[PDB]
Amino acid sequence: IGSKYSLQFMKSCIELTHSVLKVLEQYSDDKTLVIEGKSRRQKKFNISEGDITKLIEEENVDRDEALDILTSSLRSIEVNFQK
Amino acid sequence: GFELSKLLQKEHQMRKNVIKHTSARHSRFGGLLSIQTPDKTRLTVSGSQALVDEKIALQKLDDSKKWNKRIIKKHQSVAAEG
Amino acid sequence: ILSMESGKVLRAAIRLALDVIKIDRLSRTPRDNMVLKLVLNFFRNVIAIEPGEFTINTKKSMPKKGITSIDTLPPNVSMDDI
Amino acid sequence: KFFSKESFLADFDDSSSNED
Amino acid sequence: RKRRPQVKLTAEKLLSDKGLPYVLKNAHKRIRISSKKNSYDNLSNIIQFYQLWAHELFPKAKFKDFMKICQTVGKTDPVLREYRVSLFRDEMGM
DNA sequence: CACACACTCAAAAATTAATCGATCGTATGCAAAATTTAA
DNA sequence: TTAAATTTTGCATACGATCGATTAATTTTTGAGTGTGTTTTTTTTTTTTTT
Repeated sequence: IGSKYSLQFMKSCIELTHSVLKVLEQYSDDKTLVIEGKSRRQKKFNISEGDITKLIEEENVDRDEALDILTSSLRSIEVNFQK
Repeated sequence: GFELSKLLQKEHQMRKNVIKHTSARHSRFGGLLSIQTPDKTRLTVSGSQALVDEKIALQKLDDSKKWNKRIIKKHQSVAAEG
Repeated sequence: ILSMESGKVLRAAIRLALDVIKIDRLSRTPRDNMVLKLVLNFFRNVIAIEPGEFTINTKKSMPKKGITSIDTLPPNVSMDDI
Repeated sequence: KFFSKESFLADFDDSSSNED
Repeated sequence: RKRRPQVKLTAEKLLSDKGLPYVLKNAHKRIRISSKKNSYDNLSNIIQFYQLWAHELFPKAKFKDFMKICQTVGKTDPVLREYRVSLFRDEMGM
């Protein structure tokens, strides 16, 4: 949508896209591209409190925020830089 | 003065490239050139520098037209806001 | 403001601010902090004043003379003072 | 690099006195 | 009083003998890209044949304006689109 | 006296941005079943 | 040796992404219509005043 607007908007499009590709080409081989994504259809999971308690033993967490971590792990995705 | 001397050198190079296109003779010194495509036709241009090189003559033939396309403008609506 | 004996009103405004500042933090009424906001707002008015924009009426067609100037300056005021 | 307010009052009064 | 329509780049204009069939007939003969020439001469030789073709086809518009109206007509006219797919289909058939 | 020179202007239509519509790419639910493990 | 649990894979399907077809504003042009400026001064001769 940049081409309709003024020259300064388009120059900022240049500098922003150059910065985006420069900061994302650093992770082409390192592969560390875990990203919180928006899930669309059902992502509901029947929780297991044994799994919850062993995660409590693992990362030293209360189970309410461990339920928060368990929910937030389900929306985590990975992006491809070629994509 | 260092940056000024570099700016005058840049202006001198651009002025030299401009006066490459400028005719050596005066304005009333009339020179007419008929160019042909390999499809046989006659197109007339008026100039002295355009006599020798094809590109200046074709730039004249592009610039001799008086019809300009519409270029729509956003009208700079940012100034409407405070 | 900027030209009257190199802006002594700026020193007057900061003196009105340090009238507030000399009082302790617990003894300062909110009116004194509003006076501080008044001084900071005065400095933002001094900085923020810029030359205006040239607005034209586009209902009528633009004549052959066109826009001759977009200068929006007072007589004694130049671009260096602003 | 903290700037003190009492230093600004002292500099204000001193530059009122002689202005250098 | 309707006296005249002002002419624009149309579907019948591209499908004439003087048009895109002229391009298919003579573009490979006229265009020469050589590594010995510098890039300015190569690019100007690319522009020159298309500029003469534009000044034979639609002389009312300037050449950048001619490329803009070709972009508009290529986005708009469906006869030009089926001609453009017909060229590709005819060359992949052989 | 009419003949160019310049000023002004309702309508026409190219241009262009906006608004659905068709088609394709994709993620997810479902049916079957090949494999592994137990008695 | 044979039956049940399980996870994988193929397939159908619905939903979003994206280009395309259409269409309504718009604003520049579009010459069409109309108001108006125009020949053009020119030495030549007389008479007077000072030189």
